[PDB]
Amino acid sequence: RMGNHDMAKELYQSLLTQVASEHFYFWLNSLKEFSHAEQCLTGLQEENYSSALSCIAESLKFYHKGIASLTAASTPLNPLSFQCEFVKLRIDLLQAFSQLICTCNSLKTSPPPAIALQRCGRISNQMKQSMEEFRSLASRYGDLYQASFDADSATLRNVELQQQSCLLISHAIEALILDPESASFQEYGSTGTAHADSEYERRMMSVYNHVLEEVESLNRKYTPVSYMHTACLCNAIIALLKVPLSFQRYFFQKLQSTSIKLALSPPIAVQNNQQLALKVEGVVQHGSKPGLFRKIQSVCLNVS
Amino acid sequence: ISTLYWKAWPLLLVVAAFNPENIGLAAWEEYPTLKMLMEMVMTNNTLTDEETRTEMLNRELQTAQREKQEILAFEGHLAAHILDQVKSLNQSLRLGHLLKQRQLLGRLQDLLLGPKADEQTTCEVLDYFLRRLGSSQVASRVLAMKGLSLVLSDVLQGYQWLLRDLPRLPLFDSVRSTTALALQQAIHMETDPQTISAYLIYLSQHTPVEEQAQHSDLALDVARLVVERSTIMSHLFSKLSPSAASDAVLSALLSIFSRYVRRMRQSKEGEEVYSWSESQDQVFLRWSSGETATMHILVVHAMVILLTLGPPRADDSEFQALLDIWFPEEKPLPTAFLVDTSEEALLLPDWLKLRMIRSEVLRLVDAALQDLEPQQLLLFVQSFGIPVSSMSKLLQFLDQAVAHDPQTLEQNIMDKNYMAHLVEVQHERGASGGQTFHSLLTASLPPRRD
Amino acid sequence: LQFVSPFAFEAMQKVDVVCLASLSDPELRLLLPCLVRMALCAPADQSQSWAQDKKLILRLLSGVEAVNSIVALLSVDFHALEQDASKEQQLRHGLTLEFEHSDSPRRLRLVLSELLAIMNKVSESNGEFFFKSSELFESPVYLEEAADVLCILQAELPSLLPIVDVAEALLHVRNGAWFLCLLVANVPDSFNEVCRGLIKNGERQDEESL
Repeated sequence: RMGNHDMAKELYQSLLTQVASEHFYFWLNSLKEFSHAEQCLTGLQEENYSSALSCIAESLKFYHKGIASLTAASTPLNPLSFQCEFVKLRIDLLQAFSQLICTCNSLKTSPPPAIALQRCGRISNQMKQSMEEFRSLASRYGDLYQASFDADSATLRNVELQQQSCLLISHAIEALILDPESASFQEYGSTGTAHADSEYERRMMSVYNHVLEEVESLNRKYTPVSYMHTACLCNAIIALLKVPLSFQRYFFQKLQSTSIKLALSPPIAVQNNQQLALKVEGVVQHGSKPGLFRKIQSVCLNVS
Repeated sequence: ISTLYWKAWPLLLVVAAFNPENIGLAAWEEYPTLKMLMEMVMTNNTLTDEETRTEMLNRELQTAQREKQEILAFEGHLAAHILDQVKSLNQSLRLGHLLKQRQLLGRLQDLLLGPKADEQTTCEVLDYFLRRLGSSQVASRVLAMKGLSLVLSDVLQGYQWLLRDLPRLPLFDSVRSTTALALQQAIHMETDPQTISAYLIYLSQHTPVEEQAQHSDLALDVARLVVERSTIMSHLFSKLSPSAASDAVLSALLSIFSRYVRRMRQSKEGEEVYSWSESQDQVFLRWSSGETATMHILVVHAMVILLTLGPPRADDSEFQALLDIWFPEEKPLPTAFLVDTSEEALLLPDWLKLRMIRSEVLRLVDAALQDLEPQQLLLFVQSFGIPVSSMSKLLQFLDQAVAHDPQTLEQNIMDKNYMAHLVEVQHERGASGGQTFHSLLTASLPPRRD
Repeated sequence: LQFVSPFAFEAMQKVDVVCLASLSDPELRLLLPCLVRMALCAPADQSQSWAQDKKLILRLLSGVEAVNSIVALLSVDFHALEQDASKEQQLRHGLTLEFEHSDSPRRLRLVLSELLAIMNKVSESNGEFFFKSSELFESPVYLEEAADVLCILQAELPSLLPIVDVAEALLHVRNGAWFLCLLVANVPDSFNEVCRGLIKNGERQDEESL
């Protein structure tokens, strides 16, 4: 939770032997791999992009082992839906960062052709693909937030911070490479009232603010394929990864569970003229007290 | 007309592959199914050849148009696609029946080494099957060499028949010319280095050295092989992985070229060797010693390129002899006369000069470095692959060049940046000298940060 | 039949040029095309760090003579190539001997025509795996390195030739696995997208189909 992942890896590794069920064995092994994978990013260094690539690859290897193990930990009862999806979005985020650093290095590792934006066709197209990937990642963090109805406020804020990091990188890509002219936005947010609820969140807001002001200082200064754009994006990625991931309560501990049975009238024929009349009904299940975090008074049933 | 072809076909198209069916040759070529089959066989059987095949395709299209017009005329008379259906009927006619491989394999043994063998039994089979080694199909050459190796029979075990039984056979002495010509033509079509090696060692060992015509055209095509084609030579003589087989091949090639240069140095004026030949490559080269010779310019290029690969591992005689006669010590070069106008002609062009400077044989390099133009010096310094010593000495030559006549140098210079970058690159890699050119470049281009 | 070493691809991806001086020349001959592309064209970077790294790149490949062939391959007018290829694409919608007997523009034209032909055939079909598109350049061992280099330039300089379609086409040709490996070695950041494009074609093992 506090991001101290090396010693967490040390403890989780010690716990594999003394557990009894295979599901918990996979779960503890997966936690060991995630903790080791996050500690792989501790060895990053500012303004060292080769080391950044190496560390992100080493992190992703253990992350992939861990997500395989954690998917093995799933069971009909208590299926690790939030943990699976959270780790998968971390997977995709680290892969997107690896791809972005690779492309930023490809600015110099693949000079443009004899073509007389344009004249930097490959780097511009892969910047565009990175932009689409980071926006899709932000959207997936958003629907993960929306599927997390039972989560506590801190876990929702942590997921919200993940989404905001994805949006920050995508907006930096756009305002430095793709559409600098029409992105004339003033970052006039009342940052004084940024009541950070944790040290991790505090570092998140500080790095957001630094990346955003660095982007603002470079709105129209250079041609959009300069090495300074690459340096800005890579420094944004490295600074975002330097603050370690902080798992939260909903990852480890489920409270205020709820679900819908959703009974309805039941390969069903019907006369075309006699249009279907459907009855849909359901009960809201509850684990212990119903209204612990969030209170439910609506069911916006959508049907297509 | 299409119905006429479909009705006429089963007489011969459904018959077996026996010769009398479809009156030997005549009636075969007539019947569209048969015709089509034979034509496709002949069609499947360089750029100039491709143009001939394109003309054949146009002629086939014209014949198809004529057949369609005939069908149209027939329809009109009756009242008073076609090609696809004809081709489908020809393909599906189910002819051939049998060639079973062991029957024809055992039958063929009687024609070469058995008591039935004679001159004709060898010559006809060679005229039919050895000619396939020159075809554009690589599968043709593969099948031909596999079949010849299988039927007829410590380096290159598979091709050892060409190296240890056929030259020893009685039927080689009279049928040497046709095989030599066919393989020599096939030297251009062959691709694998081991094959090229086998043909070259064969032509080194058992060629008509005495006959002037065979020796001359063999030298011409070997010259074309070693000069025109480079990647085959590159894989064959990869300097990262030298081998003793390459040593044998280079010794054989140097042996052939030493024989040719001895023969042409022995040739005197007023003989039949000097003619007004059709080919343009002919050059009358006369040495400083008064010896006269007529050889092809590409053959001279072949002789000099063979010396750029360095010494043989196990041999020094022919290499030193050829090096001495071609690039003497403390003597001038021979003067060449182009036979078309009897004027002086170039000996070492730019693509040649690059390989002379790249070569580590010192005499060749100092011979190349003599009397180099400033444009040629710019061309040479701009290229890669040159060793450090040759680069440093050429840089010193450039130092002499700038110190003597800088005017032509910065007259021809289009841009000074990238050459200054590359010359300092070559300076720092381990070369010494050339600092004057770099300093002159930086004199008008002081260093800038990035 | 030598593939690019994992150290070579990792070093090219990170542009770890200081360890690129510690790579064997037979290995370096596979990643050389992009390398020469880097040290000889428009930097589009303009950094003192990149100026020195480009200097070290030019230092390293000066000792190999194969770069002269690429320089000949790199000096052509590519506008004529893109117009001719595009006009032929609109028109439709012993080749190694010619390779030995032609200049660099003719080489580029013939191979670009062949490549566009195979990707047009595969795109027309529904993934029938027409594995017999051609075997004239892929089969002979002599034209492996040269055509591989030239394929790297013809897939880079006419950048309107897509990387994923090139990868699928090389999957359809006989000996295209090595070409795909070295081509991804030259263009390193496309590995993720090349693999992604190569995954969305077959569903199952297809009974271990070819």
